[PDB]
Amino acid sequence: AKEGGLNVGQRNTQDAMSLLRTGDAALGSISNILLRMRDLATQAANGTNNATDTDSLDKEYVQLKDEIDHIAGKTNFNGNSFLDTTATPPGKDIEIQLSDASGDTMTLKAIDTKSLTTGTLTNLKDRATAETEITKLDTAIQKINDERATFGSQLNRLDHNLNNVTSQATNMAAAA
Repeated sequence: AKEGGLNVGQRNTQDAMSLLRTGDAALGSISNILLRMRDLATQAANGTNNATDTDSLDKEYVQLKDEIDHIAGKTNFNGNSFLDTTATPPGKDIEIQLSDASGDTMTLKAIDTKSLTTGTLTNLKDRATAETEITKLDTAIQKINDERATFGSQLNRLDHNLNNVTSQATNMAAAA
């Protein structure tokens, strides 16, 4: 159901929780790919690879970059590609009205996953480039960890709202 355009009620909250689980799992896949990319970059920066091995590491690394972009574009809730605000059509925020909470609204914010990950990365075409990729990969791993933390926290918050669960944090926030 809606109330002045805004989405309300238990089933709507469940839908949003489903979007959050989808987003977290997709960002989890992206994080695991970034870890594999970090391993490849570390190997390639090492100094010790010939022409063929340099090429094979670079090929796999670039394939993994493309896989991140694929996941970023394909992930959706009901056709909304919320991990890619640069898509056509762009991912958009999802608004969720909380129940018995004085009209509080949660926004699942759509993000630019590519900008946080592949937009900052290049390739392993040479040893020197591979070395500088490592730092960039560590940065991207941390950014993705924050984005997943956001979705995880929002999921907990919706779970408490939908399931009428009160915790220490609820009791603390009651006065405000």
